[PDB]
Amino acid sequence: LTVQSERAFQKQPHIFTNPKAKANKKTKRWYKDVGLGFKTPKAAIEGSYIDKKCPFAGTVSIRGKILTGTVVSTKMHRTIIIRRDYLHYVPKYNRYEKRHKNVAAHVSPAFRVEEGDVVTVGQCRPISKTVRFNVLKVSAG
Amino acid sequence: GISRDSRHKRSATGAKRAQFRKKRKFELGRQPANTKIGPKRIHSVRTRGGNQKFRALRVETGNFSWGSEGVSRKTRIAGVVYHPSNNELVRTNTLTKSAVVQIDATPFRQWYENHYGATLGKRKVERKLAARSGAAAIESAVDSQFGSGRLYAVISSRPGQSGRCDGYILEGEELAFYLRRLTA
Amino acid sequence: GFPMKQGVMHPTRVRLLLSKGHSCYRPRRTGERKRKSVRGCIVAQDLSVLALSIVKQGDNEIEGLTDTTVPKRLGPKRANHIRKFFGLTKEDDVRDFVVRREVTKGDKTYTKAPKIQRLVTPQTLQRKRALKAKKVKNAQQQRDAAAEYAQLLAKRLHERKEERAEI
Amino acid sequence: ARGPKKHLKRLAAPSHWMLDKLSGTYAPRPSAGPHKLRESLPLVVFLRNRLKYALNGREVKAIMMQQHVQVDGKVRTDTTYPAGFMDVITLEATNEHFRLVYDVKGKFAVHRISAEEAAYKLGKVKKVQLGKKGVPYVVTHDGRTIRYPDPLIRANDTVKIDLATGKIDDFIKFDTGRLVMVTGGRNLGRVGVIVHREKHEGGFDLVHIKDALENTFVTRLSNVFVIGTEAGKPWVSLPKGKGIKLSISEERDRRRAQQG
RNA sequence: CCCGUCGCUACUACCGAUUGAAUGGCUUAGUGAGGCCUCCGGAUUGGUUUAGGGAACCGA
RNA sequence: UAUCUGGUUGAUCCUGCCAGUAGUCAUAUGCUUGUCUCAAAGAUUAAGCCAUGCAUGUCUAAGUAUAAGCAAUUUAUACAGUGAAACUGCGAAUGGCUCAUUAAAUCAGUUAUCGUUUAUUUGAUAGUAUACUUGGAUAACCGUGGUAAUUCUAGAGCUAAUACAUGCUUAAAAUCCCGACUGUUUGGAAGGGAUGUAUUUAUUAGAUAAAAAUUUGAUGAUUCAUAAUAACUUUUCGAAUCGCAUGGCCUUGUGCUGGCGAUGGUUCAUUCAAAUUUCUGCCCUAUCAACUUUCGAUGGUAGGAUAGUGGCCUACCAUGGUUUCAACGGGUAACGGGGAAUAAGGGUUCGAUUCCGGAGAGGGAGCCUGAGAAACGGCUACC
RNA sequence: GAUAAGGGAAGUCGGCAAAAUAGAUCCGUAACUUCGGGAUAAGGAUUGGCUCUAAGGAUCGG
Ligand SMILES: [Mg+2]
Ligand SMILES: [Mg+2]
Ligand SMILES: [Mg+2]
Ligand SMILES: [Mg+2]
Ligand SMILES: [Mg+2]
Ligand SMILES: [Mg+2]
Ligand SMILES: [Mg+2]
Ligand SMILES: [Mg+2]
Ligand SMILES: [Mg+2]
Ligand SMILES: [Mg+2]
Ligand SMILES: [Mg+2]
Ligand SMILES: [Mg+2]
Ligand SMILES: [Mg+2]
Ligand SMILES: [Mg+2]
Ligand SMILES: [Mg+2]
Ligand SMILES: [Mg+2]
Ligand SMILES: [Mg+2]
Ligand SMILES: [Mg+2]
Ligand SMILES: [Mg+2]
Ligand SMILES: [Mg+2]
Ligand SMILES: [Mg+2]
Repeated sequence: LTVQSERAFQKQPHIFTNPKAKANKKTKRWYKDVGLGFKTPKAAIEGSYIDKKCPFAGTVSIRGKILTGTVVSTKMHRTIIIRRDYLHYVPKYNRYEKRHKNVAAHVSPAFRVEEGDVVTVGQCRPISKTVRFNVLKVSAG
Repeated sequence: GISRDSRHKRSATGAKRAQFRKKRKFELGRQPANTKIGPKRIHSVRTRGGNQKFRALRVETGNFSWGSEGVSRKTRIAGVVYHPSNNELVRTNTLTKSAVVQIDATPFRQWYENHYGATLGKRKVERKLAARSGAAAIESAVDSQFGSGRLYAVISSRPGQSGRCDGYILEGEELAFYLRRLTA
Repeated sequence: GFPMKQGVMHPTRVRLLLSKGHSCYRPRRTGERKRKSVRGCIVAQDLSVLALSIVKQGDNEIEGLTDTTVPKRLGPKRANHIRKFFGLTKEDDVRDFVVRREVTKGDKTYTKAPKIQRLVTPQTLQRKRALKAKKVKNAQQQRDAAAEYAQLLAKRLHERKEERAEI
Repeated sequence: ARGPKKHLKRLAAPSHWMLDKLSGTYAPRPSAGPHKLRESLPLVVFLRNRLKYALNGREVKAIMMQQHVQVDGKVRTDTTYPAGFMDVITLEATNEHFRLVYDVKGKFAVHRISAEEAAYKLGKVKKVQLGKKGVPYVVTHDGRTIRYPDPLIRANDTVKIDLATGKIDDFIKFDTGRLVMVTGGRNLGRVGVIVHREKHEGGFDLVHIKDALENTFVTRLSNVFVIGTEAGKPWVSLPKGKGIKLSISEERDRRRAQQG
């Protein structure tokens, strides 16, 4: 896995590394905290990946609803699907029935998720036809 | 009319959606500028809210910046040598964003020689130059190009949106990257 | 009865999408465009009438066309137009050279004259002075409100200077 | 639908106006102005349903076209001008000054004040940020933008505006113990002091307020308007009832004793 | 008490040659009005305006 | 009122239905009909077709008046009162009707825009590096008209603008670049350019864990606000406008200054809005079990387009996405909801229709103007 | 042995004779059925020249 794997050069926007500088030849990296008491993974501070839709190094912002669910598919590139289980109340029978909804969320390379983990995802702006949420926390399962 | 609505698509489950309403004016699109190189021709577009956009259909020059020294000059664009999106854009020399072009090197060589005193390609003024000396050694792979008189640059402005074709000169590993991509 | 339109090179009729500024059409509401049939610019045998303008006068007088003349109904109204048409330099007073057409209502007659536009008057100069005085006074009110805030900031900053030293 | 609405159905008008059902099909739609539509009071409603100076909309227009009504020290001729909370209405022909303050029952009280208090008003700072040419400014709740504020002012504070120069007379910092009136929800019109602010980041901060009768209620931070530096020291006169909410049994007993 | 052929009357649905018929939705393929963008074009119509008959070049 | 009664038998007790009984903001119809208040009403079948008339126009002291319009002589020989018609501005995108389409669609409650546009209203905001005030058109009008016919308009002669296109008037410094000369240890300098605001790039501030060997805002969070540098621009606008009053200064003037108002103008904020948007919730059907992905289906990179996010579209590349927790398909005598009828409790049925949202104006589709329309009492094309 | 305006079996016992279709690649393919077929069903699109690009192998060298 390499960062410059596309026909275009991959880089963080407006982050300029001046070649006429001192001997500290370390590529300047930009990052941000998403807020809401969520910790920035050190794979973002020390990593090299470029992801414009990542919450920490990209331009997306986390705002709205925070959801939790179970990862059921990692077969897409940089995108996962989580499964949310809930109980629906049926007043006539004074009982419940199990229901579920699938919500698609984007996962940045700063996280590594496999099928079976329980993740917490935060809402972001629409970044695809079906993806509007972005992973904020991972719990191993 | 060209429409950007997502209603005409089928849903994530694959179901075709029935026709909900007639096309609305607040979701229109227009046609691409497909900017070429030729005598300057820009047409304005009246957009929502009464604002204005500028379609650059053909331009010759643009303002390109040499980032390390922080100086920008307006220079002609010779042609498009590489485009990460579509090779038909390289073949027809269509100016879009992120297009790799060759620009005239004279304004930058002239600034360099007046500012540092060295050449490229390979009392007070003299004191100012002696102070500025030492920082005048630039990378070999960028310096060699001035001999050919043409610098590699990438367009940063959006010509179909502002009518301008502006950009910056390639340097560092980005420059090494597109040289390797171009030569193959 | 369909009129002739300049630039349509046909002796026949064509249908064009006419808009504002085109001849042979008057839009009823703003932005309205109508598809109308119009006659070409090429003279043919299908004309019921042809309009002609005399460029060079001929030999014989025309009965009601070349012997008489009709005066223009209205005189000039803009001030610079009065100056250009006939009569005065920029230092002259245009006010007493305007042509007035007198109307006869039975026995008593009075004159009517146009209201001069772009005429420099003491009210006009007073408004120009008022605009520039207001602009200068405003600029001073803004730059001394800014100076007052700079005093407020310098006082607060000095207090924070002693606050850090104390703590 | 294709553009902004210009009518307001009578049934869809805000309920705190107390309009009757059967006088007609429509209600006065407040114009665009300093206050939001649902939280405003048009001058036709103020002058006709509350003060009963005008008998109908033609007469309220006749009243206002004679230049009598001033809002915040400026003459207004818009009959549907959206007058709102804490606004000062001056009618110098009758030499009367009113303030629009919510009473504890949820409606806009007609609270008349003297001209000296009618010479100013308070506005809650919604945001402070820097304008063009690097000039900081504060936007209050009635949409006013006042530049060069006291550098100590932050959001949710309340300022006292000179109202003739548009400058700031003085301010109240948002902190524990400040007197507050609630400007939204079902506790509308109540007055008390802040006891505890519970913050919810990315969400809504909630404020716990203790009444003068030692009643405690919770409300959103967006509905809180600071009106005084401590208990019993408001910067404006409170309407009759002093913003104390009584239960229906106490109100019934008080009304029985007062009228008999 | 009672069951079933067969016989008579009426009604209902079913099957049924007609490659039956009609209406509406979706759609392959072909043709394709019209608008919009673009490309030239340059009816005529003003002079950056210059000119001792007026020959250039600017705009719409 | 938490209720029952008749009917299978020679008689009995049951299962079980038929029938009886009461209501209906539930429709029709029959008979009858004195009074008062309140009051629904072409929804059902045909979102089928329409004769005829009306439903969207608008002027104040304050844009344009030589009506050959009326009126009086009056502070007036520039006009001044009143006032048709037109040009300019604004509205006509609101309202009213209907419910055909539409089954995760609309809608309801709940979110977001740090993902955008925003006429108007309300606040702020502009000294910027021929001037006593710039141009040439045009309407109404007059008189020559063509067509049977329309809210058809053409030649010719005038003439106006807050219409159109251009253009000055001005603070004090200070800062930056080039730089002849000069000092000559790196300083001093004559002379040239540039500063407001918009646009587009590139690069920098935009800090904030507690002692030893000078400033710096907000947010939960930003590449935010804001500032600076280098340039850039078929150069945005920094009032060539209109009404009432006429004040102040005297080194003998149409001098210099100035009071209350209209309208406009750049940006920011606000409001009225708009557009997308999170979560959860829709009736029947398996005699619908697999659906989506040629030719966008799911995602990535780059671009284009948009006011902006986004397969919205394009190029390249992967093979993904939904589903027995009922996907997909089909039906709906389905506009959704607030609600209505009946109801001990639990429920069943209805909701085209006074309020909210959405959609449509015979069916599609495409557009002009405008802040706002894919508008139909606007246009273009087809049926 | 060819061609033919407009019509297209009205000719004739009868479409006799002629015409039309035709190779290849890709898509799509009904009733019925002895489940093997029907099937090249039916019905559509493409095809030249030139300049390129990619894929598909062998023998030596550890
Ligand atoms: Mg049958
Ligand atoms: Mg019954
Ligand atoms: Mg009907
Ligand atoms: Mg409506
Ligand atoms: Mg009605
Ligand atoms: Mg993109
Ligand atoms: Mg409904
Ligand atoms: Mg119906
Ligand atoms: Mg409705
Ligand atoms: Mg339409
Ligand atoms: Mg033939
Ligand atoms: Mg033939
Ligand atoms: Mg045939
Ligand atoms: Mg025959
Ligand atoms: Mg025969
Ligand atoms: Mg025969
Ligand atoms: Mg035979
Ligand atoms: Mg044969
Ligand atoms: Mg067969
Ligand atoms: Mg075949
Ligand atoms: Mg070919």
